[PDB]
Amino acid sequence: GTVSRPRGMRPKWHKKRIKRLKLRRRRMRQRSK
Amino acid sequence: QAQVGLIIKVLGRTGSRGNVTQVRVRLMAEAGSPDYNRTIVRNVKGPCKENDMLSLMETEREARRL
Amino acid sequence: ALGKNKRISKGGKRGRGKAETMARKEWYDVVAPANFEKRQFAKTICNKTQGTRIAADVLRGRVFEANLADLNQSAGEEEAYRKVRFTVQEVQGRNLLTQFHSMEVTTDKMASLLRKWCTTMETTVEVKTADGYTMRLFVVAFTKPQANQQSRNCYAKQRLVKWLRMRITKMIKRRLSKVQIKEAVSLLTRNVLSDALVRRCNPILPLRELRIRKVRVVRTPKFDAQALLSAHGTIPASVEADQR
Amino acid sequence: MTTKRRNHGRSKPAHSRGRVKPIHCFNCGRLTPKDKAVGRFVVRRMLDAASARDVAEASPVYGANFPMPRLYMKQRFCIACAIHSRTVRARPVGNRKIRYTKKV
Amino acid sequence: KAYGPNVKKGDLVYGVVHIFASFNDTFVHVTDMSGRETYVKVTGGMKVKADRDESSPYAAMMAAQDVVARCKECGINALHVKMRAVGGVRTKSPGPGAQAALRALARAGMKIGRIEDVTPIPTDSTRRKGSRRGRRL
Amino acid sequence: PPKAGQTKKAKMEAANKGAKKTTKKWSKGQSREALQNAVMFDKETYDKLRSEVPKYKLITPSIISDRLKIAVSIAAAGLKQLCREKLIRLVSCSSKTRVYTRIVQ
RNA sequence: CACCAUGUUCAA
RNA sequence: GCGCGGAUAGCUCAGUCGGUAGAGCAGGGGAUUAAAUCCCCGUGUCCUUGGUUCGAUUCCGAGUCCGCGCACCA
RNA sequence: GCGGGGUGGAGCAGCCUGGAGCUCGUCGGGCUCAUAACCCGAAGAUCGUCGGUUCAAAUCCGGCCCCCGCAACCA
RNA sequence: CAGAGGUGAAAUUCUUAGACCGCACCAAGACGAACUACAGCGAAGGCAUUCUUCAAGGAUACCUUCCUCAAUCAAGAACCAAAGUGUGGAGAUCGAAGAUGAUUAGAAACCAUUGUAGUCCACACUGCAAACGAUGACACCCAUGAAUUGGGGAUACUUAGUAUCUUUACGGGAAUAUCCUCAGCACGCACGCGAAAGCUUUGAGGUUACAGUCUCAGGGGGGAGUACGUUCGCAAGAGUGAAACUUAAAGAAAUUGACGGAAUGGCACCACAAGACGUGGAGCGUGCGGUUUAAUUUGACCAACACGG
Ligand SMILES: [K+]
Ligand SMILES: [K+]
Ligand SMILES: [K+]
Ligand SMILES: [K+]
Ligand SMILES: [K+]
Ligand SMILES: [K+]
Ligand SMILES: [K+]
Ligand SMILES: [K+]
Ligand SMILES: [K+]
Ligand SMILES: [K+]
Ligand SMILES: [K+]
Ligand SMILES: [Mg+2]
Ligand SMILES: [Mg+2]
Ligand SMILES: [Mg+2]
Ligand SMILES: [Mg+2]
Ligand SMILES: [Mg+2]
Ligand SMILES: [Mg+2]
Ligand SMILES: [Mg+2]
Ligand SMILES: [Mg+2]
Ligand SMILES: [Mg+2]
Ligand SMILES: [Mg+2]
Ligand SMILES: [Mg+2]
Ligand SMILES: [Mg+2]
Ligand SMILES: [Mg+2]
Ligand SMILES: [Mg+2]
Ligand SMILES: [Mg+2]
Ligand SMILES: [Mg+2]
Ligand SMILES: [Mg+2]
Ligand SMILES: [Mg+2]
Ligand SMILES: [Mg+2]
Ligand SMILES: [Mg+2]
Ligand SMILES: [Mg+2]
Ligand code: NA
Ligand code: NA
Ligand code: NA
Ligand code: NA
Ligand code: NA
Ligand code: NA
Ligand code: NA
Ligand code: NA
Ligand code: NA
Repeated sequence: GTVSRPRGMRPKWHKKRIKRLKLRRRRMRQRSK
Repeated sequence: QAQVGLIIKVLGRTGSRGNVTQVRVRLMAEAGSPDYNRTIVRNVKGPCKENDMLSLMETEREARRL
Repeated sequence: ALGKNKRISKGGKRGRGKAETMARKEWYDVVAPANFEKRQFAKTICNKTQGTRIAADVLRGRVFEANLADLNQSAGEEEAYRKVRFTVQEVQGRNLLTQFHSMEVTTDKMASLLRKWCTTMETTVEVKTADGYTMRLFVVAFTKPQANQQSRNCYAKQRLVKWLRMRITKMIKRRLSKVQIKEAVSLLTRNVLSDALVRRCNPILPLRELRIRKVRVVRTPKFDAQALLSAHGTIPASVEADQR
Repeated sequence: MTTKRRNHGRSKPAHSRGRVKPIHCFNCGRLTPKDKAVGRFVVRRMLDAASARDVAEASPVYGANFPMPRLYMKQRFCIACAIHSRTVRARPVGNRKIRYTKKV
Repeated sequence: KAYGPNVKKGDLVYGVVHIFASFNDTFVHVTDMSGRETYVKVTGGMKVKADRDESSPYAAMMAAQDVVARCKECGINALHVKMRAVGGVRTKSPGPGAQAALRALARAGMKIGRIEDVTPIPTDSTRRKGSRRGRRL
Repeated sequence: PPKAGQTKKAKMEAANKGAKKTTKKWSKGQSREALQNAVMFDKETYDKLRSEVPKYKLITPSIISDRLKIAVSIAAAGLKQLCREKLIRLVSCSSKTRVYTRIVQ
């Protein structure tokens, strides 16, 4: 334990989850374009 | 088959539960023998005191200090 | 562990007469060059000449390792910390005539020479002797504090370390190039070349100790039987083949 | 949270250098910086007192005049590996600042 | 069983014993002074039916006693010692059976010639097994 | 009270109805063979007692029963008779235990 | 250095 | 059809060759503090027969079954 | 038209006459503050159904009722 | 010559077709141990064998030259760890993905044996770090003691010493000792500051007694560094960057408890160890729960259950 309370999942894994969400959103717009 | 050893001094109760005692013993052999006046450290099960005798039946091993 | 082998042979089943291994062995003597007083150090075994496998072809080229204190059988403890290797060049009956291979300081001695707050300086010198032997010298030196010194370290300036290296390289190349292999080995096992280095390199930098930590022969001339006989002088007789 | 050590646990001031190459821990192989690792140079006897006596009794070369060889290792530990092996322990806040410059 | 050199009775005939003591097994390996010809090699796993006891000091002592028995038949009555640990990129700490093997050689009756530690030391190594977080036990 | 969760009255009733008999026999037992010991003397058995039972170094009612395959009650009765005729001698005696031995010469 | 998960809602 | 192998405890096997049936796992018990580890009992008419080396799991001749590789004119 | 399968509450062996097995589940008692995991025990079978053979049928021979496959081509 | 390896124990794995081990070698690719430090160099990222080479860089020394040429900076430019991308090599070790064996209630997790991309090199991209001193740059003042690295100098008072070791050629030498000095990384620290922890000529000081200069960022917690647009990128992504809606706290540092499969020192058979005698299995007495009943009165669930005498 080096950090304080995250009030959520690990920020690195939330950032990765957001990272994959942006990938799938730009693939859904590509197929409509 | 067995060699008698005389407990020279008690080195303290060994391990958890304190049922094993670390002792220093002197091998009781005739004068001029290879085992004469030689000393080893041994683990003893049971109540032991100074000037107590044990039949070691194997004098090559030495107990790890503790 | 005992009784844990699942696949003994990779082919199956068990194929011997319980032949004894040492019944086929023959005992030999390893003879050092004439600059060591204990000439017949070490004993070895080898198979008898059976068929076309001549025992002298497998004995040649073997490298035998011995302590310098045991070979020179005298002098102080400074040579109890050095080990010398000899390569077998010829088989004279039951004698193994050898030639100098390498010398090295034992691992305990070298590891104990290291102190923290000084500088450790290493020099590798490659020279060729008069008879065509190429050697690598591997000198090591350490700085020391002066008696007056109150400082917390005795590190050296890098230009004094480079000066120490170039002087050591000059003296070693100047000396060992003119001499033959037998004289070169005498200079190394008798510490005469070592003391010349410390005497001339201490004016450059205060040195706790300067020693040659490993000599190895890296290139050898073509075999000369007369040169091997000259290097061994009077070869002591071997009683290994004699009847008992 | 709060800064535990002005050292930050390593022997690297702010403007001394940027990067110190890591070493493999002696025990588990964890890559830790060379100035941060807990380094101990040990000199160990190859045999204990009783075992040395038996071997030196059978040795023509070893005895009172000639000592037996020792083992010289520079051991560098990860912080987790040094605390678990008890070569180093947690200290009171006041006692944390005291340093030893020589082996005691 | 004879099989010795042509030396007088009581003469010292020297071998080299290579004691490789790791934390999983111990080797007691007797060769000549060139290391090329081996007389006997007994390991601690050749004495114990269990696998967790191959590094035990008792197994090393038992292996060192079989070494002396065979070395007496080969004419070897003295030994130079070369102890080593795993070395290389792995641990330099000697295994549990190193001292037990050496002491058993002297006690069983053997002249101990010279002792040297020959564990492989790298002047610079390759990457050690495990990650940069090491073994996470 | 530890009222079990989700335990029914039908669950209760089915539990007691199946709780009769079944689980038992926590010991191995290791039964033995019966001892067929005669309660009265036969002609050949009584002949053995008068001849074979003497010159036994140790004589005890339980020993004689183990030899002649008879009860200890009549084994002790015969031993008391052999003492009345001085064929065996009594070394240790109490209410519960008697020890006999052969006479010298 | 075998394995050792969890604890319904408010309020003392 | 021809040359080889294997048939042995409840399962997987080594036999000594030609005077004497055993190991690991399984089952039961004891040392054990959870396995695991150690100690003891486990328990097989040695594929079916004949020739029986003093006596045959062993040596040999015939049959049965199974794995190999090879031969095929009613 | 051809071939295979219904077995304790679930899934699946045995289907090589004389018998039902394995894992999970259920129940009882332990451990725990308590539940789970873990330990010690127990109970639970029309072997789909209707007949036939046999001294004897999950097991063999037919009918039926379901379930799943493969075929359904050249016009 | 019979195992080796590996582990908490094992197994996957290698092995009489000779593994492991031993000696001297050969090949290739990484890396440069000990020395290695609250040490040095660099704008940062970073940078440890030797020798030979190229251009540099700071500090020091100077009675050299010049004469405001400077500080900080939107825009713009160059560099930037690791991972990642492209094309050629290389491929020893280690090793994302994957495979196998364990552990487990589960455990393509930690552990074990392997193993692809990677890891290494050249050229070209990328520009996302706890890229940290979580501390912008320049300038001034600022108390103390012991040190350390590089270059020099000496041996309200009119002036205040001192040695040691080596010494035939990178040598009119090298290192030491004492004193001073400029520059650098710092340690234990008098004001002062600060919510505190702590900082302190190395400020987080000289600030309600608020003004040396320039620049970047922030405005309760989320939504969210998300959406849209746009620029750049081979891609991965990078830069810029909201709103609707939601919420009473989210945070910071210290204090006292409590807890820890964190450490230390003690203690207790309501703990264990060495044991004894039992209880758990049987019958029965009794209490408790359930079932039953018109009612089977009720409390209590280690510290309830021969307890409420
Ligand atoms: K602090
Ligand atoms: K710097
Ligand atoms: K960094
Ligand atoms: K790994
Ligand atoms: K849950
Ligand atoms: K080989
Ligand atoms: K690997
Ligand atoms: K973006
Ligand atoms: K806090
Ligand atoms: K109490
Ligand atoms: K009641
Ligand atoms: Mg913490
Ligand atoms: Mg913290
Ligand atoms: Mg924060
Ligand atoms: Mg210095
Ligand atoms: Mg841990
Ligand atoms: Mg764990
Ligand atoms: Mg092993
Ligand atoms: Mg180096
Ligand atoms: Mg800009
Ligand atoms: Mg890279
Ligand atoms: Mg690439
Ligand atoms: Mg792995
Ligand atoms: Mg950033
Ligand atoms: Mg910041
Ligand atoms: Mg202001
Ligand atoms: Mg805001
Ligand atoms: Mg109790
Ligand atoms: Mg009872
Ligand atoms: Mg009961
Ligand atoms: Mg209490
Ligand atoms: Mg009561
Ligand atoms: Na540290
Ligand atoms: Na409420
Ligand atoms: Na679990
Ligand atoms: Na930092
Ligand atoms: Na410097
Ligand atoms: Na965008
Ligand atoms: Na607290
Ligand atoms: Na007890
Ligand atoms: Na009882």
